[PDB]
Amino acid sequence: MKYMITSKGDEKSDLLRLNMIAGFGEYDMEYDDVEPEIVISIGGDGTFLSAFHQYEERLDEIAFIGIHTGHLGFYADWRPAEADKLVKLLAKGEYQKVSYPLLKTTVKYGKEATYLALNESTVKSSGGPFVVDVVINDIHFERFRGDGLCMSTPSGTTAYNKSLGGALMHPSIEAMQLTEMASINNRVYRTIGSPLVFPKHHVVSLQPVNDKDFQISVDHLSILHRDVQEIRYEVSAKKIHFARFRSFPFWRRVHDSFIED
Amino acid sequence: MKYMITSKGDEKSDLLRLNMIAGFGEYDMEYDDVEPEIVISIGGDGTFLSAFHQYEERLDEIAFIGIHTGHLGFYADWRPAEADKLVKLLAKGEYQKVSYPLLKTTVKYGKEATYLALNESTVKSSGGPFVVDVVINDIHFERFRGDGLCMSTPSGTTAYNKSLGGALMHPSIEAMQLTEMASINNRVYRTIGSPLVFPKHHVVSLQPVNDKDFQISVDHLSILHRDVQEIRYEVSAKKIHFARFRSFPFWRRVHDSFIED
Amino acid sequence: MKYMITSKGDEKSDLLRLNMIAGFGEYDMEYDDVEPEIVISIGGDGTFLSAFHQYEERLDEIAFIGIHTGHLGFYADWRPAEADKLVKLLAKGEYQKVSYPLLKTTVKYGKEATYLALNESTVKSSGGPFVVDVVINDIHFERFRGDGLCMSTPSGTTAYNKSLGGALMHPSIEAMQLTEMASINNRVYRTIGSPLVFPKHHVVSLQPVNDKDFQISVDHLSILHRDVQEIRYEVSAKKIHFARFRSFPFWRRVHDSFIED
Amino acid sequence: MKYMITSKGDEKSDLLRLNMIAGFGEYDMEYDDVEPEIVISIGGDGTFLSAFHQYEERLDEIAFIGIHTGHLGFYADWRPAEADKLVKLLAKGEYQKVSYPLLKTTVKYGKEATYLALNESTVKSSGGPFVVDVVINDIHFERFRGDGLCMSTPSGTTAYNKSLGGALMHPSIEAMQLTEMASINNRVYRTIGSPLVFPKHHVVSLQPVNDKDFQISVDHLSILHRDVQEIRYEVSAKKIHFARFRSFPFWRRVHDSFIED
Ligand SMILES: C#CCCCN(CC#Cc1nc2c(N)ncnc2n1[C@@H]1O[C@H](CNC(=O)NCC)[C@@H](O)[C@H]1O)C[C@H]1O[C@@H](n2cnc3c(N)ncnc32)[C@H](O)[C@@H]1O
Ligand SMILES: C#CCCCN(CC#Cc1nc2c(N)ncnc2n1[C@@H]1O[C@H](CNC(=O)NCC)[C@@H](O)[C@H]1O)C[C@H]1O[C@@H](n2cnc3c(N)ncnc32)[C@H](O)[C@@H]1O
Ligand SMILES: C#CCCCN(CC#Cc1nc2c(N)ncnc2n1[C@@H]1O[C@H](CNC(=O)NCC)[C@@H](O)[C@H]1O)C[C@H]1O[C@@H](n2cnc3c(N)ncnc32)[C@H](O)[C@@H]1O
Ligand SMILES: C#CCCCN(CC#Cc1nc2c(N)ncnc2n1[C@@H]1O[C@H](CNC(=O)NCC)[C@@H](O)[C@H]1O)C[C@H]1O[C@@H](n2cnc3c(N)ncnc32)[C@H](O)[C@@H]1O
Repeated sequence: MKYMITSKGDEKSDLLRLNMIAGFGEYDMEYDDVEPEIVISIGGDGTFLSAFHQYEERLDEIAFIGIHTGHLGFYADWRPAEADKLVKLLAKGEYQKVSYPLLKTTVKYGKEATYLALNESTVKSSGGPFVVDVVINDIHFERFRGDGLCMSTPSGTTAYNKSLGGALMHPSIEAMQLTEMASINNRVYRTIGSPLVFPKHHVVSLQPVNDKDFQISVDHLSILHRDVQEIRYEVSAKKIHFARFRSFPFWRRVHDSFIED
Repeated sequence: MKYMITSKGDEKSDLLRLNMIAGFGEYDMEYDDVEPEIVISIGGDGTFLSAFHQYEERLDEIAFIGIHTGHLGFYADWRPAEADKLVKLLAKGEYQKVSYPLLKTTVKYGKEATYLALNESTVKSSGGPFVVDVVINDIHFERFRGDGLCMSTPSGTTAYNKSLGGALMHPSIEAMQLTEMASINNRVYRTIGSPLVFPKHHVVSLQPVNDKDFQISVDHLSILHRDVQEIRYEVSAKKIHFARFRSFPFWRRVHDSFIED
Repeated sequence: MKYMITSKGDEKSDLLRLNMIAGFGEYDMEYDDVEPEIVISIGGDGTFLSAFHQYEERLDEIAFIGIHTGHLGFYADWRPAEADKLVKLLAKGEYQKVSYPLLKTTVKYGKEATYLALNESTVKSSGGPFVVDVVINDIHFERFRGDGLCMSTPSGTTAYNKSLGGALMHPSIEAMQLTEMASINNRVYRTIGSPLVFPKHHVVSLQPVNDKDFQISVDHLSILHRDVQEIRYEVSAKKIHFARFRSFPFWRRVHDSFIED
Repeated sequence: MKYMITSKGDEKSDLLRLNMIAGFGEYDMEYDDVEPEIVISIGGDGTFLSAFHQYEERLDEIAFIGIHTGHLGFYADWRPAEADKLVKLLAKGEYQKVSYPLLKTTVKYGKEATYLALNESTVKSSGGPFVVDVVINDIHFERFRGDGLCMSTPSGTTAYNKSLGGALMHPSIEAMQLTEMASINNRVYRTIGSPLVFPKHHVVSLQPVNDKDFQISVDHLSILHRDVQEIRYEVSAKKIHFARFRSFPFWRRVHDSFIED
């Protein structure tokens, strides 16, 4: 019943938001942006990402929906001309919910900060060279030296992960995927090169070697952390829920976005 | 109780086999290569692969063990000097079993042949250009034109898959991964490029466009199929079982094989 | 004055050929397919490649021209609607000539065969594993184990070379470029991975390690060589000459073929 | 006759410098760090890079020599134990000189700054997304959106260029090579992907689309430029000269650094 709508803030998106609010006024639907059950995002994937983070403390109580006013988004995958048909079906309800895994990032100091990502979490150096020891379930795997690392959710595999050579994986797979950014590899320095796909309950830990200052990005929020002792990655126990009103399979979403629509 | 041992057939491996048979003679163990419960492979990964295919019709009744007489194998991951300690622990039994997913390939004609793979199944043209339509769960995904395609199990991701840019994935993930071989991409021709990771119950189907003759390889068995109507890939319902006597984690096996041992 | 025209042999291309012959009949131009000075290819890049090889023994006496009846070719880069304007300017003559480097392949036995390539020369195994020692100017560089190797001219860098990760290089650079096909890289096996760009007068030599039978392709002619002692690559001293009637820069040809036309 | 020596500043390198100065005292050699003819760098490639930039205004009057106190450098390719044999041969002189191409970067504002690079020049965004139009000899080639671009000299192709997928090219080739950093490629955005190798006299120009602030790195000097109108790349007319006392071929240097020494 409760719902809210975020807008990219351009003219196209604000007006669509006002028309859907007016349309919702004709049903037993209450606009509440403090404890919504339905969160509608109008813009692009960036706008959907912002809506996710705005409500990340009530993920289990919310079903998300993305409307793309521009080109197709991987998250905002319904067209504005569908808005009225969307208002109807939401109002009635009785829709199915679809869940995607999320990535948990923990940053320890010398204290602890955790973040939830829908696309990916990346780490780079704050200026100096990036050198980190990569530990998988407490086993020292490799010493990474290069530009940085990117740890992706399944639904993020079509975003930054894709541009770094990562594999695309179906979002029903509870996993995370680590890809390299420009690693150095010579007689002295050696990384695996290949992307790595980790299952639930595996912990990947980055440990500093020299500099302890890192720029850490969660989705498109980039934050400089100082005095870093460890960055820990693992598939979250939390999941994001999408209201789904029709079949739009992931691989078809992939075909439409990258091959031809 | 029943068991058998395959050997690479060189002097090192035959002698180790004879010594383990002699060692087994000192326990309630019967050498039976028709209905073994324990299959021991002595050689390299190729030798383990051959042992897998020799007994693929009794996978649920067999626990496999690989001994590497040469360099570390991903499947033959115990050292010859461990043979006597291996005979002991097998004899007693009471070991844990570890299962890895397998890949099912179906080839249809104008009749049907199916194959089980532990590493991967690849398709190439019998001489002409390789052009196939790639259909994912009955959705036309792309038209692939190039050298060929490779579909990998999780434990195969460190084999051919790795050399083609595929991601490495932990074998506890019930999935298969498709990688391209030298795809052409220009104004007229368009593939996804990225590896694709499919979950259980997804069906990837290759459909010929012009030539219907393909060289299909399952592990390192390469067979020319004529008059091909479809090649269908999916995670098998069958699994391979390994007798495990100690912890040797996959990511540590990966580190030892590729980073440094 | 002397000239000839090859055709892809479909209806579109044969008719264009007949109309250009008729058009040439109106000038001091003689159709001679034994000692042409102007060779016109009507079809696609494959048709231009065949025309190149048909006359590779008179490369210094011939200027080539490609007309693409289908999509833009990198070699057949003029449109059929330009045919009449082409006949005119050829007839008069006084056009500029443009030269592209070529690749020389030498195959030695236990005797010698040499081949000239306009796109590339590739080597693969005749069935077994491909293992070759790579020697650069008599220095042992690496042992390559994998699917095969591809050695490209500059103008071939947009063809097979491109699909294997090679760099695109401007054809005014007298060089050749070696790219890997699916090399194995682990503790035991080590290749450079990166494409290699060699200047004029450098000799790259492939030397067999075990099997001496290789499938060698020059452009799209694939030939099984038995009892191979060495394959030697070097930039040819010979060059292919194009009649050029207007500016169509390589990088613009690249943009039109791969980015958008 | 005039010469100077730079040191990494650790104990190993300072002492080697003092011993070579003492050794030079026994010949007609004058220590002059204002107008040297011979510049000796003792440290690693970073130390050689700093020596290059210290004297980039007298490149035509200087022959450089690199001594590596740590692992082999691509520029500092002589061993400390060779120092005394080095002092001798320098003193006499009569050595051959070897020249490598350099990269010229021009940055225009709304004024002009130029820089010379021995390894590469890279461009990234000052925080926002990196979006630049890539113009080759005044032809609009592509719109690049992603992490950044890297433009490499031939001798830089084994440095950052290598980690980004670039080809390795022999330094006798007067060229520069452009590689992408994590480009986005989907229905809306399209780059060539492949590295590009440009000959002498080609001009690659980056032109801003939205944000005009870029972090530009020349070798390992990273500088934030504001109010940028254009970045222009081209092979320099200037060259760096190495004193060479024996054969150490580039491809052997490549083998030693990456394959095995
Ligand atoms: C800048 C800016 C404003 C947009 C912020 N943006 C929103 C998004 C998204 C998003 N999620 C997915 C997805 N799950 N599946 C497929 N498409 C997806 N997209 C698409 O990415 C584009 C927007 N991103 C950029 O232009 N990035 C700068 C190169 C649009 O086409 C979206 O539809 C943040 C995300 O940027 C991704 N990103 C960052 N650097 C990247 C790079 N070098 N290459 C590719 N992606 C990169 C990263 O993952 C991050 O979370
Ligand atoms: C030839 C020959 C004789 C050996 C047959 N061989 C056995 C195996 C294996 C195997 N399984 C795995 C694994 N799960 N994890 C990591 N290592 C693994 N290996 C290792 O591969 C090497 C042997 N293969 C080759 O030399 N291939 C020719 C280039 C050895 O080091 C093994 O320890 C078959 C397998 O070959 C793989 N293969 C084929 N073409 C490849 C290529 N171009 N690059 C890389 N691998 C390739 C493919 O996957 C196939 O099933
Ligand atoms: C099959 C068939 C019939 C065509 C024969 N064909 C002619 C050509 C050409 C050619 N030269 C260039 C060039 N200099 N610049 C850019 N485009 C170019 N093309 C284009 O390639 C396409 C035709 N090739 C294929 O379809 N190959 C099978 C995948 C067409 O679009 C041409 O316009 C031979 C050439 O095939 C190339 N080839 C082979 N295997 C490849 C692969 N896996 N990926 C990419 N290219 C491959 C190789 O280099 C060879 O010489
Ligand atoms: C940091 C730091 C201090 C060193 C500064 N350093 C000096 C150099 C060099 C150099 N020139 C060459 C060459 N022509 N041929 C082959 N080896 C070469 N190296 C080697 O690079 C290593 C040092 N660089 C780094 O560790 N970079 C951070 C990842 C050492 O092994 C050198 O022997 C600057 C150069 O860094 C290169 N660089 C930057 N980011 C890179 C990346 N992500 N991957 C690979 N290289 C990168 C870039 O090109 C720049 O000019």
